[PDB]
Amino acid sequence: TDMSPINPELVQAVQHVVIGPSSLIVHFNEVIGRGHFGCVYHGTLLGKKIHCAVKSLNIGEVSQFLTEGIIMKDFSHPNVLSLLGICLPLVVLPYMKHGDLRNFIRNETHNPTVKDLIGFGLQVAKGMKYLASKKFVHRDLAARNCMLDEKFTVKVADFGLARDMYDKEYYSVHNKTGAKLPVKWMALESLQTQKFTTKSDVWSFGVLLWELMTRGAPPYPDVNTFDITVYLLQGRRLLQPEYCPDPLYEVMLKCWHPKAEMRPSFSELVSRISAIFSTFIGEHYVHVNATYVNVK
Ligand SMILES: Cn1cc(-c2ccc3nnc(C(F)(F)c4ccc5nc(NC(=O)C6CC6)cn5n4)n3c2)cn1
Ligand SMILES: [Cl-]
Repeated sequence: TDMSPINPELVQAVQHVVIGPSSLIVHFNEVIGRGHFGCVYHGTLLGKKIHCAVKSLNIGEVSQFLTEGIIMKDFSHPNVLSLLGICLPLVVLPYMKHGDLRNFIRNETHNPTVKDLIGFGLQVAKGMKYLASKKFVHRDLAARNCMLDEKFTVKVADFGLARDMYDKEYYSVHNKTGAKLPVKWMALESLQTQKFTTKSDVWSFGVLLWELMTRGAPPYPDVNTFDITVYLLQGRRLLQPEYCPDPLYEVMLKCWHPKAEMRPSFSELVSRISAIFSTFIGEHYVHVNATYVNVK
């Protein structure tokens, strides 16, 4: 690549994931939202009742649905969206009061500080550190794909059975293979090979940090296709946001290192961002840039 600028066992194994039919109520008349692979609705998981989000998806596929459930049920971490269970093709997930992280930071009625937004970034880094330690490559880390609960705990989401194209604006079709890919978040090497690694997740995380400090501006306005590769190979990176501290921009530039192996691990990012976070006291209000308002 160019990097210099120019089954009985499966049934028994899935038992701890399955929710019984009469112990879940799906409110099909209360839609939360629509995705490409399924519609998401409000639900009551049942003694004791707990509020949840239920995604309704569209034999080999049944085996894979159960298998994906088991794998997803093993991932338990405060900054990762947990699987509550499955029902058959329904995916039962915790309801996220504040929706996706991008919409949250863009909302003009919210008044985040620098500390708040760096805090969200730190939470995402902790989630990714956990997933990377399980050898799980996300492939689509972005602010739209993380969610926020009632305590403002950020959860890395959009993986496993919750995988979808949640905003179709930011997925571009590769002219040969036909794959719809999030090109504005992709590493230089993934743009060229369509292979993904933990180090390409690190690149994406850098872009996510940029999204946080801009309060959800779209990266690279009017560069929407795989021609982003050419743009990057001119010797370019996303500019430093007005409210991004110098040390955090230095971190973003490390995430976008041309050589994948020279990019920091998520362990390193958690360390570095935690230090930066600790220097702020909640005095710097972050406002939206006039030139990014209303732009796609
Ligand atoms: C732009 N955008 C991105 C997403 C997105 C991203 C990642 C993701 N991973 N899983 C899901 C889900 F769909 F399964 C799901 C799971 C729990 C949940 N809680 C709410 N609560 C709200 O919407 C409240 C504000 C009202 C919605 N979901 N959606 N994701 C949905 C939706 N839109
Ligand atoms: Cl602050």
